[PDB]
Formats: sequence, structure tokens, C-alpha cells
Amino acid sequence: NSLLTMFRELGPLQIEQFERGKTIFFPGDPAERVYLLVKGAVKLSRVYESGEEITVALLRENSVFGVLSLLTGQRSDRFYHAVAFTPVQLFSVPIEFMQKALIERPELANVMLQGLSSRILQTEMMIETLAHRDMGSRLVSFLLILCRDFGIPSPDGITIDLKLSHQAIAEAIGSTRVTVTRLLGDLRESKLIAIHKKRITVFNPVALSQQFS
Amino acid sequence: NSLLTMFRELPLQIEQFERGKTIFFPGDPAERVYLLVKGAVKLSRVYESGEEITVALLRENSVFGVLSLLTGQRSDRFYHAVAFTPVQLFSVPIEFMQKALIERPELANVMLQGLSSRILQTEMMIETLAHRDMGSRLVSFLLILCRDFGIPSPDGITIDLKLSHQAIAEAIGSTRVTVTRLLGDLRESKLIAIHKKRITVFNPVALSQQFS
Ligand SMILES: O=C(O)CCC(=O)C(=O)O
Ligand SMILES: O=C(O)CCC(=O)C(=O)O
Ligand SMILES: [Hg+2]
Ligand SMILES: [Hg+2]
Repeated sequence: NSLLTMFRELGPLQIEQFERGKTIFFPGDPAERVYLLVKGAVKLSRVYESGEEITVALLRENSVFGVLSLLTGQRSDRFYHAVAFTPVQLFSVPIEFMQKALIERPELANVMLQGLSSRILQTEMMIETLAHRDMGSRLVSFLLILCRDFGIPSPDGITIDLKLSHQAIAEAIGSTRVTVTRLLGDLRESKLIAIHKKRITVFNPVALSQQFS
Repeated sequence: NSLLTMFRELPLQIEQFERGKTIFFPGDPAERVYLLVKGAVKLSRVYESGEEITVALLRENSVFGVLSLLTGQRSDRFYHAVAFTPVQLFSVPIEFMQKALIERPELANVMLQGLSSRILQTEMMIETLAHRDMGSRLVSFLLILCRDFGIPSPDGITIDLKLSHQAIAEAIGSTRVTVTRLLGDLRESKLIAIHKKRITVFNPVALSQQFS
């Protein structure tokens, strides 16, 4: 919105490309900077001794993140794993620059607070979907969020502009891949979605959304 | 920490809320921002059926009513904020915040830290909710409460909260019946004790590693 305008100051800041799959920060990296994602989808996650990961966030275009750095800076380290879930473009300021920025250009402070406020709300939406007791509805709820966060109008309805694997979904809705496959199958044979080259299209979100609630 | 100092400007009076009394309802305009000073506030989502699902258990010193920073009165509340314990808080109308932040920048940073902190806490909740078996969903949840509302006691750490089986079920996305069974198991296994609705976990550092 205007976060873009804000972040593009603070130097002329250069964009950063991240190829799909490439990690933006690792657990253990010092929380020394703040990020505005400009294009693409970033996936925050928690990584276990086993090597398995659990998805804590799918950040969407225009999301501020790396927020821990506003608490701590170097003081403490990252404990989540930020990864380019699609090809990604972002800005990235070292935190101390932010302070000095906000001090002098207050206008940004408000915009910043709105950014974070918006994130609190989106996380809570995720809690809500995760709170569903049956997986069928956990899934549909999750898809509906993606429909709004990454949706693109298409002839058959709304298409989730994301390469979603069954495993990525499983790690998002706290499920096994096998169960995601079965559920996605059921949705398809019920003429509610279609998947083409890993992109899901939901035909009638407003319907699906009311069909469950 | 210092949010307290910040909010106490704007001389603002505290507000008491009796346990169970609602702080805002779905449909109330997002007219103001809140700092909870003492007690526990429960944000939830309310369904046609009347049933509710817990989205947050806010903890002493949490900023909340955050939607008002996006929209002000222009859009309405869609969550239900309720005093889960007796509560004391401050409550500024948003436009007063803007003017505050404009003039006392120092607060802006402090504010951003408050919201940052909230993003992280919510993500912790996502994590517990992500556990595939309820046993571990429960334990993970209890461990959060141990840190958010824990008080040292002789037998270990006591969660300073009146937690019913139904409140728990609404927090970890479970049926009441299952919460009763799970809590039973935890007790018969000498891992927690519950008195007069307060849960005490004997060895959090152990329980926390016992599962991970
Ligand atoms: O939610 C986020 O912004 C990512 C978590 C985080 O801020 C961090 O690890 O520093
Ligand atoms: O996360 C919060 O602060 C409560 C959600 C909120 O601000 C609202 O529903 O207006
Ligand atoms: Hg949508
Ligand atoms: Hg603890």
C-alpha cells in the first residue's frame, strides 16, 4: 500500500530476489533486520531435531516480517525458518536503521503499526482454521484464506497463485500428507475445486465458505 | 514493562472488568486500543450456533484491539473480547494514539515491540494447535500458560487461572469430553494436579522435554 513507499527509502534501497526454495533466514541467525515482502510468498516455519518442519505462517504480498528484530536486534537469535515459498522479492533494512527512520519520519511509524496489526489479525485467522476439529474444514478454511491472500480471477473461479504440494498443505494444517491427498480428492470428486500443475482453483468461494461456515 | 508508563499518559483511569464481563462484542466499532494491565482477556470467535472458539488468551501487558489501528470506527469488531479473570486495563480511543505517537515517538517503538511480541505469541499458539495428537496439543498449551500465567508454588508451577475443561476445549480445538480424559491421564500419571480449577504442573522443564 504505502509500506512499499516507506521501505523504498532508507539509503535508494535495492530489491532482493530469492529463488523458490532459497531460505531468507535460518534458526540461529541473529535477528538483526526487518523485512517487507514485495512479491511472492514467504513461509515461516519451525524446524525439529527430526528435520521435519511445521508451518507457522504463509506471508503474503506486502507483509512486514522478521519482527523479532524489533524486540531484540542482535541480542537474540532467530528460531523460525523463513523460506521463499515462491520466487520472492523483498526489502530488508537493518533494525537500527528502522529506529533512526521512525524517529525522523514518524508517518512511517503509523504505517508500520498498521503492518504489524494486520499480521496479528492474519495469524489469528490461522489459529481459527487450525481450531477446526475435522480436517475437511481445516482444509477448506485454509484454502479460503489462500483464495483471498493469493487468489487470481480465472474463468472457472478463483485460482490460488501458489504451487502447493500435498506435503506443504499437510505442514500448514497440522495433518499427514496422506490425509491431505484424500481430502483434496474428495473436494475434487465433489466438483468443488480443481488442481492443475499444482495450482488449486476453487470454483465458488462464497458458496464453499457458507457451505461450511 | 514501559507500555504501562506510555499508556498511563493520555491522567488515564484504569478500568475494572469483572470475570465474565465482555470488553467488546462482535459489531462494536473498532474505536479504541487496549493495554491489559492485570488479568487475562480472552479473544474469541462466535458462531451462529452460539459456540465460541478461542483465538487468544491475552496475558498481562498485552496490547490489543489492534484492528483499530487499521480501521478505527470505519470497520467493526469481529472477535469477542472477554475478561477471563478479573481484569484491569487502559483503553485509549485510536485518534488519541495517532496524535500521541506523532508527538511522543519513543512510544512508537514501544508500541511496535508490543505488537511484535503479540505476533510471536500467536505463532506459538499455531504451533501448539499444529500438534496432531491432543495429548501434546494439551501439554503444549499448558506449557504456554505455565509461562504466561505461572506462579511458583511448593509442588512446582501453578497456572494462575480458573481453567474449566470447556475453556480448554475451546482453546485447543477439542471436545470437552476429550479434555476431561486427557487431564485425567495427566493426573493419574502424576504430571499435574488441579485444585479448585487451577492446574499445577510439577516439572515443566521435564514435561517440555518429555514431549518436545
Ligand atoms: O512472524 C514473523 O515476522 C517471523 C518471526 C520473526 O519475526 C523472527 O523470527 O524474527
Ligand atoms: O488481536 C487483537 O488485539 C484483538 C483482535 C482485534 O483487535 C479486533 O477484533 O478488533
Ligand atoms: Hg477469496
Ligand atoms: Hg513455565
